[PDB]
Amino acid sequence: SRRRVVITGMGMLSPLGLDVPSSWEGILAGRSGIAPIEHMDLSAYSTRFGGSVKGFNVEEYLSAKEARKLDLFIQYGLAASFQAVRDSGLEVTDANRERIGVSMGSGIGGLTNIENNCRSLFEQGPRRISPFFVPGSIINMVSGFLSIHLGLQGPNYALTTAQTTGTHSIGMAARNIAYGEADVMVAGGSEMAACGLGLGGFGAARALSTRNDEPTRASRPWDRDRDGFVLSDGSGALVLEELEHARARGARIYAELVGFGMSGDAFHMTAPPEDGAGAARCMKNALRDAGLDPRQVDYINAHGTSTPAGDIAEIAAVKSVFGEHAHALSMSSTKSMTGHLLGAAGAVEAIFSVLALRDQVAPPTINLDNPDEGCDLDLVAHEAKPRKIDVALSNSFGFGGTNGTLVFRRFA
Amino acid sequence: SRRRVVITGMGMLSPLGLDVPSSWEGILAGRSGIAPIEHMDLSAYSTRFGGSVKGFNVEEYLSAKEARKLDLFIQYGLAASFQAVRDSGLEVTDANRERIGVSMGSGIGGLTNIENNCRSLFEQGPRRISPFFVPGSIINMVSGFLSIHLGLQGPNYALTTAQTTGTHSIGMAARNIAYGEADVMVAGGSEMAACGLGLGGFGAARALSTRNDEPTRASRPWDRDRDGFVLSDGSGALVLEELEHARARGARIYAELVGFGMSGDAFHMTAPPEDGAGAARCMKNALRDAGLDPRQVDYINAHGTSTPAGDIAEIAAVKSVFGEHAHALSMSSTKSMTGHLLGAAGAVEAIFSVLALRDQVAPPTINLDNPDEGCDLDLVAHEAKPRKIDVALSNSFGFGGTNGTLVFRRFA
Ligand SMILES: CN(C)c1ccc(CNn2cnnc2)cc1
Repeated sequence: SRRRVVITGMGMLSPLGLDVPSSWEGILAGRSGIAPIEHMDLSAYSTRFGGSVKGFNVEEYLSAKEARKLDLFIQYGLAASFQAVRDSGLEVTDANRERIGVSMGSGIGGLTNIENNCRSLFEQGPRRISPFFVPGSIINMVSGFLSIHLGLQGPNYALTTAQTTGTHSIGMAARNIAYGEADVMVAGGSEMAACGLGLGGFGAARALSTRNDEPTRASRPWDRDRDGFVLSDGSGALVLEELEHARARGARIYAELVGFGMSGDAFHMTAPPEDGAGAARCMKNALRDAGLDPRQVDYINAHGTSTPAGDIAEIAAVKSVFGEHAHALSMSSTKSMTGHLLGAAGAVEAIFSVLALRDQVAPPTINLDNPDEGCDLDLVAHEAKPRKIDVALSNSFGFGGTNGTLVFRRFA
Repeated sequence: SRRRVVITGMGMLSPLGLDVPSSWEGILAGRSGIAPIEHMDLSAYSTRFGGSVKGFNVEEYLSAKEARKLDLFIQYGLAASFQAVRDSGLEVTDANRERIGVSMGSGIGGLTNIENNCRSLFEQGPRRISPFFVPGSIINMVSGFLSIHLGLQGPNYALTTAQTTGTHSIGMAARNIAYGEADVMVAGGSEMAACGLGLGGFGAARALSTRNDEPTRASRPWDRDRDGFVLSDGSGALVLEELEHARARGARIYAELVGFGMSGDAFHMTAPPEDGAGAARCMKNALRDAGLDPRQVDYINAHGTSTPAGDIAEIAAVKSVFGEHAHALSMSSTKSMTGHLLGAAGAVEAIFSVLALRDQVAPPTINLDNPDEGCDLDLVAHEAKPRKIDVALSNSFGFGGTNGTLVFRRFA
């Protein structure tokens, strides 16, 4: 019968910092991690800025010899995973290694590496493709390499659900534990899609903000002057652990994961429906899964991408799910500061939701100068709002109409 | 407790045929789908052959215009899925669409699209990248496009566990139904990595057979003269259904899915351990999940890739798990005929395991001319073997040390 799941460790790389506390400091201070991209020449691109990880040192975690073989999305996923495991205080032993697994996902995976090897193939032939092209680029290799380095022999897999990946990865990992398939899971996601094909491909869809001359103001969820999402890189990992297993080893418990919802819109390849019907179905699934009255919800970490249709669909969904209580909860988009980490978005935003519970503060939606028509909820405009938070919800919505909702609450 | 899950619909594209019955007819006749790859300059490559899908007509499924937006791996996944749903006879309605979901995965995803868009980018800059590059290349778009086309509102996701994808996709979809999150799931995988990058990438790791003079003899699992796997394309999809749901509408039930195991080797990025310890834990997990004794297993669809180390690890794992019953069961690699469909391997092999149960016959391992040292099990060399099969296992062991096992049982 279904066991309870708590969060005992967290790890992160974001545009705001090389760990959780540094990133959260930036979140509570309203700081933007968005800047013109320095790592390649984007003068021919319509978008030339994004949320880069600044000053990442892979040699805090791995040999440079092993790092050279791995796409940045794998290096980022391993860094966040290592941080989460260390933060948990868990010791991997012969007695528990079969009960500890990993589900770290990505939306796009090793596009930089695949692009670079495509370059080698086209210009020089197949004999110049890296021997490590496959294991250094495919999405399941965060889970694979983490298992090899720490000796995790539990369920080992990866999700890829576009911008929903980090949320689904955490929810499904919690089900593994809830249903007895594992006692511990390291779960989350990682992304580094800031290569020619990434920026070019989202550019070709006219999905990205083109505010090149004021990049810190580009990400403006629910603002009337928003013009698309900001592309961002990084990773989030959580250690999920069965409650009695956590109690039995004296673990520090940050919060309890009480609810997980999924739904499909079945509407459009890329566009969300204006009424947010699939997001509403997903949130209602999560709240019923958590055994909650919707009025218990205090804080929502929105998907809040800064797209015209996505932002307004989320307002419509929250009003539909929460009715008059929609005016009492606080909802913010931390993508206003971090930009959109795609497959890692749900992983870092799950961490932000847990820290909202720990610190009793709703992070701001920065850049919300002029809320759009019908965007009249408490969206925590400009500045962090200290408040009572017993229940926090984190939403993600992605291409294919794929929705995820996580429900966290304080643990006593 | 837990609901029972049965298979009510199957769909496939393989190197043996454009549907299940054509493919299965090839399998039972010991036919090879392996041939030199056409309409592709493989001059500079060490491997020039594989398992292609022959004569696929996407306009049976999609308009030309909608097909132009999608990588071949997505087309293949959608074709298998549509076939599976048609085969099931299921009627999607407003009363049941929230209970029907999708989990179709891929190991490598849209290499062909990435290749062609790299060519645009490198030759003409980013403004010539297709607007549909991202949604037409990402792995979750088989689930996405299927959910949109058929109006499926249930759990919508995609696994990516390299060569284990199809097995994990089916197993996790079965968990959704068993634990009441859905009544129907479409599950499986698809792959089209026969581009320069796939043949080049695996070739750079010298993972592929280089038997260019005799492509149909290349895939020879457990044969002393094997020299690595054969790269193959296609897709498998199953309709998984809660038993009472299937009986209420008078569905034809092929077989019951009674067990699912997962494990991690935590050993090496690409090679399994010599003793197959992780594959043994995974099979034991799957049998425990099914409440079955190893002695009850009749037929194993091996991973059987024709790699020196992988083939021998599976022999060791089966001797360890099955002890005095290890010789009584039959174990065969259908990869001897199909080649290795990577993320779709476990999907087509689950279908072959179900058909082994329907027709009471172990498919052959062709090309098994000289068993290697210690390969003395009943490997069904050369020709199909009619026999009693109540319980059939299907195993997948992929990069990252990720393992999956499915347990199917005859249904009456
Ligand atoms: C591998 N080949 C030969 C290749 C690589 C990059 C470029 C374009 N960017 N570049 C970098 N260094 N010079 C130009 C052109 C050809």
